[PDB]
Amino acid sequence: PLVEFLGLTFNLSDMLMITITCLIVFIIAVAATRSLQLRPTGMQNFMEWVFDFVRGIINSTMDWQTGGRFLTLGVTLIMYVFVANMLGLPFSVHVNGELWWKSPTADATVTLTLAVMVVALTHYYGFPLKIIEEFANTLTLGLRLFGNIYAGEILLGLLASLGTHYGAAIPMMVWQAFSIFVGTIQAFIFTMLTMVYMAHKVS
Amino acid sequence: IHVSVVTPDGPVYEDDVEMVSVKAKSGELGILPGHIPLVAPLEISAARLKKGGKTQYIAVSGGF
Amino acid sequence: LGAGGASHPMLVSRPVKKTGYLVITSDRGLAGAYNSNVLRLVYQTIQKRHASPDEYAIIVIGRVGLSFFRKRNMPVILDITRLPDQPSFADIKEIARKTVGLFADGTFDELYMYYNHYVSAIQQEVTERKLLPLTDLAENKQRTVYEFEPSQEEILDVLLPQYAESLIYGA
Amino acid sequence: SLGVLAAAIAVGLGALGAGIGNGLIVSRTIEGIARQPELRPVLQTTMFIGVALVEALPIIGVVFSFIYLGR
Amino acid sequence: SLGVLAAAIAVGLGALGAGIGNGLIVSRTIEGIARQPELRPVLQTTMFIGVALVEALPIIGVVFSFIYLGR
Amino acid sequence: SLGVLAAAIAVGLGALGAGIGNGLIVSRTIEGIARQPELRPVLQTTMFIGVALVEALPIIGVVFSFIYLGR
Amino acid sequence: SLGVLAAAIAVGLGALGAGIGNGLIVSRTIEGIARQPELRPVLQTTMFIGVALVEALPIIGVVFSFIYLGR
Amino acid sequence: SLGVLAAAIAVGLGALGAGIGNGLIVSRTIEGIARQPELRPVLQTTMFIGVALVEALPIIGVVFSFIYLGR
Amino acid sequence: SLGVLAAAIAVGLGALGAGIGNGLIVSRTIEGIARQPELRPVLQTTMFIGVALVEALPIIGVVFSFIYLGR
Amino acid sequence: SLGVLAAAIAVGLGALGAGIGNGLIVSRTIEGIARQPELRPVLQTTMFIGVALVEALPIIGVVFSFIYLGR
Amino acid sequence: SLGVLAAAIAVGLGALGAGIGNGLIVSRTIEGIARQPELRPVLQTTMFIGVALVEALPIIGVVFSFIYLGR
Amino acid sequence: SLGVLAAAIAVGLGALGAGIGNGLIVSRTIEGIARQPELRPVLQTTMFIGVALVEALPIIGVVFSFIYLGR
Amino acid sequence: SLGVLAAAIAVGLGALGAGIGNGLIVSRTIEGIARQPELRPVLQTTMFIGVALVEALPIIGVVFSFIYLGR
Amino acid sequence: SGGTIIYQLLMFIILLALLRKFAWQPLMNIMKQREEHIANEIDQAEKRRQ
Repeated sequence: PLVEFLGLTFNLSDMLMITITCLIVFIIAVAATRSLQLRPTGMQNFMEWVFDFVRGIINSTMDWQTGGRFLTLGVTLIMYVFVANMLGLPFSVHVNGELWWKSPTADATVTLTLAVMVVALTHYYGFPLKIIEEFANTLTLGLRLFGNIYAGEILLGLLASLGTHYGAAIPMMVWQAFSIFVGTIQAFIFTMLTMVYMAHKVS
Repeated sequence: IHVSVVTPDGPVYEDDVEMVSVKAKSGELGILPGHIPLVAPLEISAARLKKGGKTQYIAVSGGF
Repeated sequence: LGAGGASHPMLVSRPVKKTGYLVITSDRGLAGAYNSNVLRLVYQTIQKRHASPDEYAIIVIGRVGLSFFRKRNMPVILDITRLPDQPSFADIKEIARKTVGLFADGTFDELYMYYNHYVSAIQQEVTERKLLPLTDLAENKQRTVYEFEPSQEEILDVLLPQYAESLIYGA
Repeated sequence: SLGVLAAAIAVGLGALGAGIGNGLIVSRTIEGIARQPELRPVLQTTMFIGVALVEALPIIGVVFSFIYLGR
Repeated sequence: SLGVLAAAIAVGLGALGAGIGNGLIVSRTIEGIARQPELRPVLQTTMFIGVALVEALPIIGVVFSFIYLGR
Repeated sequence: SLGVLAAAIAVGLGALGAGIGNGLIVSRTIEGIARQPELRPVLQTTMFIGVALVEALPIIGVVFSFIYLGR
Repeated sequence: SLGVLAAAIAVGLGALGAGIGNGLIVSRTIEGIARQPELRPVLQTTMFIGVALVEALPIIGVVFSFIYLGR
Repeated sequence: SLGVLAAAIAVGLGALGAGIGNGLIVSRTIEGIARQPELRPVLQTTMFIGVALVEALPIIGVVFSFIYLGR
Repeated sequence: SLGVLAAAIAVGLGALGAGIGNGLIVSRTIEGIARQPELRPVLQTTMFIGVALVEALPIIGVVFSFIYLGR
Repeated sequence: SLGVLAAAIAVGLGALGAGIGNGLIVSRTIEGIARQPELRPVLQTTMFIGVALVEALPIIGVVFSFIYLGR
Repeated sequence: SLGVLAAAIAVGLGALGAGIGNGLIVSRTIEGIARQPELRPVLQTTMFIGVALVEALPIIGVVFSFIYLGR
Repeated sequence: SLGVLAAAIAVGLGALGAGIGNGLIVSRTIEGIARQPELRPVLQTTMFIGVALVEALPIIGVVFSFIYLGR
Repeated sequence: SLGVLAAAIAVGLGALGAGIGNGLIVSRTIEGIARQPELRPVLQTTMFIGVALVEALPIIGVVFSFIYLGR
Repeated sequence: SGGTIIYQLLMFIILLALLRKFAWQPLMNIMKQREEHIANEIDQAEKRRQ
């Protein structure tokens, strides 16, 4: 399970998982936003429910006039992190090489650069103790999502090997239901703490 | 020392009883002399005056 | 009056969007200037400072005040009548708990009492006593600290309606 | 040889801290909904928010314990 | 050599964390049902949800203890 | 060698966790039965299932200490 | 060689757990009989079944520390 | 050679558990004294049997510590 | 060799301290928004600055843990 | 040999237990004086006999620490 | 050569103490702003000077850990 | 040699126990003179005798740490 | 040799005890000035003499840590 | 080929089957509650206009 990199500069498998999660998020977004309907049904009501959910979170943290801009960053951020956490659970394939296609959030560099991208955005829209608190909250957000996905990934993998090598269906079943629970809770706390620091720096 | 049960209509039962065990809305209570100043809203139940050798039940509605 | 205690809605004065009125008249006539003085002072204090029928609500006690405010087309939201000559506590208790619970819904935001104060047999002074919020309060020249058995808040939630009912029954 | 019990004390102290923090949070949530049932959805919401926040920093100790077992 | 000691202190600190957290949440739910007895099913269902969410990290400590025992 | 020290530290930490957790549960349920003594069977069944959880995770801790002593 | 130190940490941690548990139980029952004085026999019977209930696992930890001292 | 360390930590953990348990029971039995004076004999009898309960295991610990030092 | 165990106790004690601190803060803000639910933002911002403090000292501890690991 | 740190860890755990127990009981005597300052003699005499009870087992531990240091 | 273990236990115990102290202070101050809101600035300043004290002793602990690892 | 470790440990656990006990006694006397300020001198003087009582034995541990450092 | 981690366990346990006791004192003084604000200078002066009284013994633990490190 | 892939994918499928027997009734009722709520909100306005 080594870091398989075709190029010396960057991990190849992480780029593959970023591309596949971007395409699956984009196609579920355009499948939920096919046509305009004033009476919501099907999946457009689901997309509007996620949209008003993100909006509600923004309304909890800040005034609606200040935080109205962030709604379309926040909904793609929660859906992106949501699908990025749930991709690691079904397949997690092992090839004759090092490793291929685990999940993007299990990579520490992916989650830490997504967290520092979040904080770069909330510095863009917006004394040593304040800046060390800033670097502290960046790295604890990135390490939060990275750890709480990567431990479950390793455990699921361990369970998979224990089952295949030699009766053990329900422990990994209970853990895998708990892991999609961890995925949706981590996506929600990630976008909510994103909006908290956005509200803290805007107003 | 002594208990005094009053009503807006008029006082009902004033005696010399050293033990009362009226039920408050949190739960049971027990009062002997030398007790701390304590305040309890009483539930709709009976107060037990059991210090004169035999118990004496007195009901409260509203209650305090 | 001790350890704060102003967190309850019946101590602190909320902003005023309405005003309740508890008017105490008689069921029967042949009293000379009893009902005339009470209903005149209530009509003056209502028409002086509101100028809108939606900004007040009136709770009458007595058929004379009820007929007064139905001749003058005013709301008589709580309207019990037919009291005995020496009234007990239960018949005023049910309208008193309805009055306090109608304050606690956020409707009245304050209310007043209007009644004739019996001094000695010939005057019968008209009083305007503010029922609640309980801002006007005074300690009994010496105080002992209390232990609150559930908490302070539940004791206030039980006690302050009973104090309002006792004020209403005394008036 | 020493990295094994290094990883073990790391995951053990993480489990201890997360257990105490989760116990404090969840116990206060259920006594709060015992005080009144009308706010149990918002108290369960902030319950899971709190459980994530106290189970977050021990699991970075867990994955760092795996790093310690790696070296 | 040190793997069995590692395994044992890992499962022991997991047991300590789960015991303290479960003791807190169960104690507050029984004083909650002692305070208001008509809230017993809601209180004990949220208590079992709390048992799961305080024993999340000790249970993973147990299987990582088996990893530590295996090495 | 280290296996007996492992088994004993597992039993010791499980005993300490069970002691603190069950002490919290039993203490709050006897003060709850001191408040409202008509709720004796409900409080006793809930303290028994809570104690069953708080004991039963150190129970598997103790049998894991037995298989640590075997190794 | 390490079996005596094993039995020692086992008996010591079981003693600390039993001490905190019995302290919680007897402390809350002494404030409980301080509140409602006529509930003393029910509170004492539930207190003693709680004390035996919380020292159940420390005494079996002691009698397992004996065979830890042997092995 | 480590039997002296074994006996010493057994006595120390017994003293720490006995100190916490006696601190809890004496502390809120004097709270029970301070709330009402008239129940001083029954509060003190339940106090001293609680002292016996929280000290008994500790006493066993120090006797077994002398057995451990003899080993 | 011992730098691995040094980094491990550093991250473990930091995780334990951050877990207990975050558990206390979020516990009492649960009961704060349960007593007075209209004070949710003024409780929430002070909650998050407390979380920032009680994590930020174990965060610089776990930042130092890697230079403990290297040596 | 290591009997010196044996004696010292006995002194240390006895000091920790005596400190926590004495702190609890004298703190709640202050709380009881604050509730009712006219029973200061009975509260202080029950305080000092509780201090004797909490202090007794660490003093026994420290004289055994003297017998442990020599060996 | 044990200076890395020295500095790491120093940073870890300082982080644990600062975490528990900051958790207590921040938790009671959000309960203070929860029971009454109108002097949140009065509460916050004394909260921050308490945080300053309970971290300023582990800050000099961390600096002393730096000069421990230097030796 | 290892007597330095002995003395430091005694000093450290004496400081920890004295810190927790002094924190309990001073914190509860803050609450005590906060609720009834007209009583302040008598309860702060019995607070000071409680302070001397809770830190009597850690000073004895400091003296014994001088003895252990001498050995 | 081991004097550096002797110095460090002294500083670490002193910092942990100072953190817990100081957190208790500051938390009770802010809830005291929260429930009645007019006694802020009195409560802060007795809080500062209390925290000086607590951290008196960890500071002499730090200078004893200095003479342990010099050893 | 590895053995873990089809094993955990098969149990993910049977977990979705259990979650289908357990979970299609709540969230479809939540979506139907939202749809009926917004239809009644849309409906009142059209009636109010008429």
